[PDB]
Amino acid sequence: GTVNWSVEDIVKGINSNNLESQLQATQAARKLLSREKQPPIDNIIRAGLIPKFVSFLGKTDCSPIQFESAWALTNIASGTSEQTKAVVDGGAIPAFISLLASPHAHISEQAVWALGNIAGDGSAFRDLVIKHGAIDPLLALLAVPDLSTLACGYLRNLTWTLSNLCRNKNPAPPLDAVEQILPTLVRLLHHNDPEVLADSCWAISYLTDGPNERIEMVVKKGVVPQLVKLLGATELPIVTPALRAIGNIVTGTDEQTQKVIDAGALAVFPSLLTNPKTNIQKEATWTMSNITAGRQDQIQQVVNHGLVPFLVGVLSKADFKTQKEAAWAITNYTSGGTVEQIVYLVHCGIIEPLMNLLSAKDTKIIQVILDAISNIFQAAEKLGETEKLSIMIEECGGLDKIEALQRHENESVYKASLNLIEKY
Amino acid sequence: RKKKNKA
Repeated sequence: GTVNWSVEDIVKGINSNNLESQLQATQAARKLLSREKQPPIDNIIRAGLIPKFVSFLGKTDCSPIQFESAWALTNIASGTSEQTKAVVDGGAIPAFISLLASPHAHISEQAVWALGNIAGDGSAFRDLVIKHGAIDPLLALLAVPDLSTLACGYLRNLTWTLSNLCRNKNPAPPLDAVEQILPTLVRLLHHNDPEVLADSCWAISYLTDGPNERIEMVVKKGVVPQLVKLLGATELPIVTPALRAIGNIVTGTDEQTQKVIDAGALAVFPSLLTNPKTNIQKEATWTMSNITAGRQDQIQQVVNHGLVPFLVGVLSKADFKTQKEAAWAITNYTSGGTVEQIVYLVHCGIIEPLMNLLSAKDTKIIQVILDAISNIFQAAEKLGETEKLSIMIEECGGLDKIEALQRHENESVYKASLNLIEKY
Repeated sequence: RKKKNKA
């Protein structure tokens, strides 16, 4: 019926002023735009159809053409920044916001989806969607006593669009918009649907990706324990954003990091630091590195949870990016820790994998490892046990690599290596 | 990721 029309026929139908002819042609355009292989978005745009679709959005008396034009515009807005811009330039934003309160659930869901695509383009369109007043009707769609009474696809789409309103930086979303959205986010973070949980954690991870005041806005809502619980989940699409949120949070103050620790997060890290998905291991090790940059009592809680052997393991064998994060974790540990904590780290076996990493072609990791070793040597000086450490370094091949690093391109590398062999 | 086509 309306399958595989030409763009020319679609234009002919839309440019009649027979409402039914226009609806037929609009559905034909929707079907064209919802095909998987190269939908002709740019042909539709060049034919001048966007203003006609936008005007169809306002035809309250004919709900089907509202739906079909909303779907067509959704798919146009899902494309490149220029295609989304063409949708915005046609005045689509206020018309979609108007459709949010439509009595037909599929139409308001379509408007939710379209606003999600538009806001997901970036900071400017996100803030423009916000300025047109989308947040109030979006949140009103979720003001029900139990979220389980909403249709699952509807709820997932609302969660995804809210996460896009929470997304992107330079600038971050407006503070009052974040404050307005957060309670609904907290409630969605306790819903039972895995996709809703994943997208809620994504929103929270966006909101915690910034300065300590943003992190504090999130942390004050009390979501950290629920984030830890989701960190323990079996579904990788949930664990990934949960772990990103937790790592973002521990980039903040020592008190925010302490909130992460009190919630029980460290007990999950034996799994995370051996997780078979490389990115999980990398981000867990980065999170650990930001925890070992904290207070000595926090370093001590890392010790008590048995996590130093897991750091040794990741340093010994992992993807190289994960190994670099582990080297960072070790240098933070050795710079902030007491003498007994550094002794314990040596007794767990850090020295040999630390040395083995000194044969890497990465200048930053060489600097990091050299700083770590000098910190360890300083603690050994306090204990008068420095040459036992030097013999330990030489028996595993460390002295050879440190001495070779004297004839190295980077000036800081050569300086630190020469200092080490001159002193010890 | 950021945008979603409705098929």
